[PDB]
Amino acid sequence: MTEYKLVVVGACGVGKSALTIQLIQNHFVDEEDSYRKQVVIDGETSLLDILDTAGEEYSAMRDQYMRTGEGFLLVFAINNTKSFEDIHHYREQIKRVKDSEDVPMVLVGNKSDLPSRTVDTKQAQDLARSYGIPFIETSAKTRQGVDDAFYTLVREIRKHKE
Ligand SMILES: Nc1nc2c(ncn2[C@@H]2O[C@H](COP(=O)(O)OP(=O)(O)O)[C@@H](O)[C@H]2O)c(=O)[nH]1
Repeated sequence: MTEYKLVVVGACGVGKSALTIQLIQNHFVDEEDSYRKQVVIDGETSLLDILDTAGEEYSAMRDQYMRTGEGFLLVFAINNTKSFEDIHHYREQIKRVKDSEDVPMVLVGNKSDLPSRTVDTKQAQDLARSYGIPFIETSAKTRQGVDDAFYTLVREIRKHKE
């Protein structure tokens, strides 16, 4: 059974936990930072071991997951300009800890269901293009893009491993 260690990074409140809950537990409440579940992606049974982190008290565990993380979701919220601005910092942090320019990553613009938008889709597409990674628009509330975000990351890890 293939195992993938995934890390979901981004500013506080962008919906990292909400995205992961929706993926793993299939629900959303508008009111756990680690998850572990087996799913089937493209017919391959895959154990996902996931950490959600903004960069929290358990720094040692964070450093471990950053070092061993095989793929990263870089999450911002479409109604949070600062969270979009923070993405570069998170990506640079990952590249440094992993000592590599070729780390599987997906850019995720969450809260796509909300009518308040301050980050344009073109801005995000442009940034992802510069990084050479996929961009996926998501909503943890409506499930838009959720499986696609995580499964695309798993596919980016596979591309990296072979
Ligand atoms: N409308 C909407 N609210 C969301 C979405 N994702 C998260 N939230 C809400 O945003 C707030 C912060 O989410 P949370 O998962 O705790 O963010 P985290 O700090 O990145 O883990 C919560 O009130 C969530 O219900 C989304 O896609 N749409």
